Amino acid sequence: GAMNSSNYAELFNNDIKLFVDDTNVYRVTVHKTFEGNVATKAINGCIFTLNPKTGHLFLKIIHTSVWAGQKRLSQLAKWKTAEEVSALVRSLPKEEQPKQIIVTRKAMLDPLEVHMLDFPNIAIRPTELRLPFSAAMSIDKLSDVVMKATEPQMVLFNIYDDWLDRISSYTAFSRLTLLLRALKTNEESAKMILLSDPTITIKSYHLWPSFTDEQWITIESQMRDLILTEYGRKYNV
Amino acid sequence: MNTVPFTSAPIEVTIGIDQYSFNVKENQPFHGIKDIPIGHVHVIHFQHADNSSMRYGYWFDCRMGNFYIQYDPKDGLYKMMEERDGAKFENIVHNFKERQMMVSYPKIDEDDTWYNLTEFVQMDKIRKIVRKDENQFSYVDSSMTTVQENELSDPAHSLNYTVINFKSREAIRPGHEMEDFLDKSYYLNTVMLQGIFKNSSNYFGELQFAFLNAMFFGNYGSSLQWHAMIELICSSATVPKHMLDKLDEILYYQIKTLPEQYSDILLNERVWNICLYSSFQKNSLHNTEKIMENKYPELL
Ligand SMILES: NCCNC(=O)CC1CCCCC1
Ligand SMILES: NCCNC(=O)CC1CCCCC1
Ligand SMILES: NCCNC(=O)CC1CCCCC1
Repeated sequence: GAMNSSNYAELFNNDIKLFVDDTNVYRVTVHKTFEGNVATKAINGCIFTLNPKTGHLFLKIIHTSVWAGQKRLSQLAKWKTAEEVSALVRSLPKEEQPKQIIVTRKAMLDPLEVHMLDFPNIAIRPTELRLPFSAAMSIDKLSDVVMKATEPQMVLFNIYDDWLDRISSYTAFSRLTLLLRALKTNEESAKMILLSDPTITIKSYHLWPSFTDEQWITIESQMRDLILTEYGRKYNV
Repeated sequence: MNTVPFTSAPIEVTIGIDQYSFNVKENQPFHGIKDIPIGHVHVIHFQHADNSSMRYGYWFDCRMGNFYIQYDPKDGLYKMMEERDGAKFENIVHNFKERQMMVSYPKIDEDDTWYNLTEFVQMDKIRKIVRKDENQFSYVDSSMTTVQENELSDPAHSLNYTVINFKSREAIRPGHEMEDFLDKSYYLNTVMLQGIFKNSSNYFGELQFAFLNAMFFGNYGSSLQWHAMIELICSSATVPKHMLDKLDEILYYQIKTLPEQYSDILLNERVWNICLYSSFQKNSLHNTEKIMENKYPELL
């Protein structure tokens, strides 16, 4: 059934599973027409499909041409997501296919279920966690590959860089969700935190800076402070 | 006009004949029902005064044989039987009509309520949903489960309604996933009507039979089937115009006949609100929306 704080360690067991987040699939800039009406212009989007145990990210880039001539795009985007996730599963060798797919938004359940009818043994699950994966486009290297795409494209990343050499996947996911929650609550401040010190660089083959274990504790503390501050600045506390 | 005689009435029971119901006292001199409308199927049904558990009854068509009821004290129910000796059955029924021991089926029906509830219902199709091939009549009760219920346990006692499942490979063409899920016309017209039922009359027959089993026996699987068959039509953008007009008449009479105090359990709020106000056919069921709004606005 639904995934929540009670069964949270299930994410890091040895059953292959994927999170699917569809919040950046259908994106637009929304502007005024010469006549003074409002219009939208779609921009490139992406499906965020993540193995939380290994860090493997299947980033399917959604090029604006897929919306050309289509109606009811927010509804179509859910079915396009489900079509691309099903296509990804079919492309994986049998022993790499997931046993469970967890969707971050409940409106993806029926489209994914219908597209995965051929896979009756793969469970499609909602979650009650409010995961911050929408902020994936605040990661510079991910945003860059999405906006530069001229055609549909899949790009594979490890969203944990090399962290799993030194920490467990439970700890890596907790770090990732902290970073993304901060980028979602105040992107400018979070990015200042991550890059303030110019001696700490991002390897060419990485997404995040090359922090020592000690610097990660400082960084994580600065992110917690940011989130708590904003939550004060927000509710006045 | 035909007759369903009773050997006796040894236990106190409410007997219903189609939409009519009457009370028979324990060992009351009762020998059956006469003046039954030839040309319709009929249902004779029972609720014991002692144990309201298990409503049960029999679907029959008097053109297919001479049927009677006799109480079995071992199995504890009123059983329908067929008498093969015609000469004798007619002789006994005559005696009974002479002593005025039989109650009379009402003949006026301005409403035409029973024709309209059973317009498409045929005994031969009932007997394929309810498989007991040695009898010409079909037993149904409140507890019998459907084939679809059994896939999610005694096969001989099941209701073999046509399985309808909107998230199934039968319902969804590979490559038309979004199309077929949001517009069920393929599944209605090609799979079910052309493929399985052959025509809309057989579809409506099963829909009407499911409703009547839901209403008369409180059979939950039958209620599920009735609503599924409604929802499949309303959720199709492309439906023959004659079918929509006939569906509106069918449902109108079903909602008209449903006891007001059974609406909570026999009507599915989600299906009816979707069908009347959100579906492709939201504007095609004028008579049904009018009685639904007058009789049952709370559900909506
Ligand atoms: N319950 C509906 C009443 N309908 C009648 O007109 C009277 C009943 C009809 C069946 C014979 C016994 C009396
Ligand atoms: N058990 C064999 C004999 N059974 C009957 O004589 C039944 C009669 C049939 C006509 C209707 C009233 C009772
Ligand atoms: N209160 C709005 C009108 N509704 C009724 O007067 C109830 C009747 C019950 C039988 C069928 C017609 C409606």
